[PDB]
Amino acid sequence: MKKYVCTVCGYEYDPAEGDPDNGVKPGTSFDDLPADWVCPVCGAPKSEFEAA
Ligand SMILES: [Fe+3]
Repeated sequence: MKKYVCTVCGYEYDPAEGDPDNGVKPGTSFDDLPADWVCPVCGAPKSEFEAA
């Protein structure tokens, strides 16, 4: 349940919540996000998130 933060905009990916609108059910770890998933608030890539 390790949270990751977007270093572009500050959105925090929370595995307990997932990201339903992008096809990511609650409980999905950051490491298991789809290869094309991007920050839902700003569009930044996963390579620009850091552990938070
Ligand atoms: Fe972002």
